[PDB]
Amino acid sequence: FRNYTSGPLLDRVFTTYKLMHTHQTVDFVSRKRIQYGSFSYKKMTIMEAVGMLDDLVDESDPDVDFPNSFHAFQTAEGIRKAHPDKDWFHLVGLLHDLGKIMALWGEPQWAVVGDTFPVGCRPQASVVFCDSTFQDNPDLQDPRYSTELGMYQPHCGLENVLMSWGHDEYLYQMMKFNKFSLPSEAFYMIRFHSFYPWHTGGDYRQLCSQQDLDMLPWVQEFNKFDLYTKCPDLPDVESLRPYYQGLIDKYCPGTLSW
Ligand SMILES: O[C@H]1[C@H](O)[C@@H](O)[C@H](O)[C@@H](O)[C@H]1O
Ligand SMILES: [Fe+3]
Ligand SMILES: [Fe+3]
Ligand SMILES: [O-]
Repeated sequence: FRNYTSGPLLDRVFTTYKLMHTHQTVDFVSRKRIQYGSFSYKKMTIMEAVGMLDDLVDESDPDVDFPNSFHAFQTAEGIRKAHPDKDWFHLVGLLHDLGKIMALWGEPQWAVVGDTFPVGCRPQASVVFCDSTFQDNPDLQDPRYSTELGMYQPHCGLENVLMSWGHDEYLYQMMKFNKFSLPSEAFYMIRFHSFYPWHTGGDYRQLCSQQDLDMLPWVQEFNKFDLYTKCPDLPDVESLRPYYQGLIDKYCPGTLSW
């Protein structure tokens, strides 16, 4: 499945989980939201950004030791074959992990990729490596953040929660700034696709609004393709490019701000 008890990749993902749960604090996320929130680093098309990820392997992913750009196409393809009628959703597959361009810009990987969690409240039991990787996090020594709800009001809504910083929130905010013309569902899925304690573990319902609950099956449906299309046998990217460019032209055309 996705194996955190066995695997030939488990040490590197154990390091990045340990480093991520150590340094992802309320302060850190507040800093990074500003650092990236103006989308002033680069100008690029989707396929340019996709190609940039020809240069990136994920250290938090125990299912995968090849360029992450191949996984973009694999996820897109899996979705396209299961949901022929929803082209916007094919594209969400191609797009979802494009926020990882941040690791090519010198961000450490624990600050880019990986299962997300809410920062500013106590980590819940389904956070990977929760029992063993949070003891050097300064926020857990802070009474403002060490309780179940921490800085949050019950059922505030995930859109009102400060998530540990990485690819999902970067891309969510990117797509708003660039005004992608995808459905609300698309933005939501990308923004919370890493939030495994929530969509897979049964955790963080204290923070959920009814709207979040309603979105859960969409993110669970996205997640099964994100996860299970991961395979060493790679797509014919050159073959597929025209199809995806056609969707890019419809939903998020031209040079974009990153
Ligand atoms: O190792 C994976 C990879 O980093 C994904 O892009 C991320 O969304 C997943 O949550 C993580 O588990
Ligand atoms: Fe991801
Ligand atoms: Fe992914
Ligand atoms: O992902």
